[PDB]
Amino acid sequence: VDVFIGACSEPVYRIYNRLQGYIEAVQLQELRNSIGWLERLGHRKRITYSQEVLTDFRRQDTIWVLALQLPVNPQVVWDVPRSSIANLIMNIATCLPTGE
Amino acid sequence: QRPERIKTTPYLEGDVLSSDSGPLLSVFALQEIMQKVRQVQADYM
Amino acid sequence: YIAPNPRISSITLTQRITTTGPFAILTGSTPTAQQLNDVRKIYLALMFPGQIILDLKIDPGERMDPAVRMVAGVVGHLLFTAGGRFTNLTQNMARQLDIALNDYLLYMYNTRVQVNYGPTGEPLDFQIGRNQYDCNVFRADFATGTGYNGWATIDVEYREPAPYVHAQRYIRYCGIDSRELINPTTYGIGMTYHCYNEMLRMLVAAGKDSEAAYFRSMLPFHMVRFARINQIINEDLHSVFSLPDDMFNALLPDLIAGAHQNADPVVLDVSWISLWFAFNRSFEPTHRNEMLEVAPLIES
Amino acid sequence: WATIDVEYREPAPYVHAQRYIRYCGIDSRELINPTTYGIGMTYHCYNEML
Amino acid sequence: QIILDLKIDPGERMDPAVRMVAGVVGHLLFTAGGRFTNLTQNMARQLDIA
Amino acid sequence: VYASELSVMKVDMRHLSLMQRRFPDVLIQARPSHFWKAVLNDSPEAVKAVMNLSHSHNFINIRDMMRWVMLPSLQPSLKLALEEEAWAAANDFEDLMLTD
Amino acid sequence: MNLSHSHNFINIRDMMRWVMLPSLQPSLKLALEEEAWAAANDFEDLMLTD
Repeated sequence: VDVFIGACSEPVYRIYNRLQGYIEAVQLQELRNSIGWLERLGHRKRITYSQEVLTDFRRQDTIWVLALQLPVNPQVVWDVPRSSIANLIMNIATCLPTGE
Repeated sequence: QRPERIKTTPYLEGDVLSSDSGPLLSVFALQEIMQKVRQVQADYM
Repeated sequence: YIAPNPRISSITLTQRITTTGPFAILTGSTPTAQQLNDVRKIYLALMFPGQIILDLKIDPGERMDPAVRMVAGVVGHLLFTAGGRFTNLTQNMARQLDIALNDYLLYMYNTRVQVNYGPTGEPLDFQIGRNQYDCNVFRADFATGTGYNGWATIDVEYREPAPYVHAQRYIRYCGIDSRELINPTTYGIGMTYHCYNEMLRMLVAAGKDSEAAYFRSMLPFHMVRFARINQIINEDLHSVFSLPDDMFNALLPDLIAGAHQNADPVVLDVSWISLWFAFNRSFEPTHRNEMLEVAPLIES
Repeated sequence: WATIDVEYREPAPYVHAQRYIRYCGIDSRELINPTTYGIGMTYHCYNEML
Repeated sequence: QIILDLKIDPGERMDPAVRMVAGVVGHLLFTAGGRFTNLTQNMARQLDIA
Repeated sequence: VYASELSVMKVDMRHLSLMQRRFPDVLIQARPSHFWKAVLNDSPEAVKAVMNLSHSHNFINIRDMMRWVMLPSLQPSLKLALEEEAWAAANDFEDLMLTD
Repeated sequence: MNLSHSHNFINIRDMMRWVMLPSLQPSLKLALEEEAWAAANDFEDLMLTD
């Protein structure tokens, strides 16, 4: 990277110094966790996931950006008050098979 | 003209399926590296 | 490329009573114009050990038989190499063949032989069979190459000094010298290496007494092919443009650590059925290159 | 009846529901071939009905 | 020198009327044990569940 | 996506429930059900529509969302780690250019 | 012979074992072939010399 010294307002730089703090955390221990969790998931649900995007010939100089993280803390879905029916209907519509 | 290529048994004598030469795989290996980097640069920002 | 002899999987006895091969559907099949280019991506990776490695190429636009994947996990564990010196496949495809092998050894269409699972949830963590073969050894461990070729096989050895001083190693795929085709060591029966010999006596123990009886007959066609690849690598593919030894020996322990390297392995990717079509070809050479004589003038 | 129904295993992908339901004692980790599965299997409620 | 083994055709293996007939018949016709054999190790297991 | 949009809905309702105590002269007649309407009018429609499968035939009131909001369970993504930082930069209302 | 090793493998180490095994079957052709070689021992009898 090329660091330098410039000028910015006070509550605008507070967001920029937090955004780049998140891209630094994608490189070290969050791209290796979201990929490393899907492999533990498709081993169970029999869904072969592809890692085709991490493996071209320009993979050395490439900054990855991941706006989402995969190991979902499942308590935040079950903290919605009296949400035991929408978690049954959304489980049926997403994952139920279909057969004769 | 080599003593290895002598076949004395009908076991290493099958069909001929396809052929591959020297300068065919060299253009093919370059055409499959750039195609793999032109694909994933057109699917993501 | 040379398909094997068609009498290997079928013997005719009296008039038309024939012995049927187990993979009679996969043998009688034609490669399309796309799955034939992936076969040329496998043989490109075998003739160049550490510099080209493979992956899986998952696409939803096609669909095959579910049995094509499971046989592609048996062929894959005795065709590539993930031993302690180099690799022919990435650290992801080494995992994906293991679940392909685990699905093949549990899908039992005959009577279910017993099985004892282990404590963990990794693939191939059981003990199949009446004699209880431990199938933990077929998990890919890249520090010693426990599953693939180069299990108990020295595969890179050194000999009298080469004309090019930077590349002095000799590749021995599965421990077969090129002189074994001319001046053989064993009889016709006892041709083996350690990784193939454990894929027989486990697959016998898993109740597939007819599948491992097919891989036994295809064993000398197998070992002759790697004896041909061990005569292109160290006898025709010997140039300045090959990888020197201090870079070649540092390709596997850098792939595990993930450090920065200026000799990055080019990753290609093959399909599931291209594993089977690579098993039934041989690639004997016909003529040498048209510019192998004027090659050192170009390099100078 | 006299059969374990829920079993607990290694950590699941989702950490909240790691139970492993096995109806009538069928440890289903294998790929079921429909002609040669359960050819010599039974459980306690079915044996005491026959 | 020539032993024989059963097919893997579904439906017929699931057919119960032909399955029990070809279990009683096979015990009076073949020979497996003693000095030689006419069945494979797998076939004689399926002629006892039958 | 669903677990990262309930998190931005909770952080928006955490820092908003202090506005009555800090400015009593403006919110003389602002019941706690007033800012519940003002966060649902900026959250995505689909995420509200998932919640409306449970409490379409279940009753929750303003005392039943403060139990949901005060519960510590979050799912960090790029939009949560920047929304939580944006509220901390807009702490002094001198920085939002309004003063009495 | 090509009925058997059309799908079995025999290399040079298998033919030297089969050749050196002591077992013959005498006829009029072999009893003269063994004597044809014993006459062509000294290579001046074949009219070629260095």
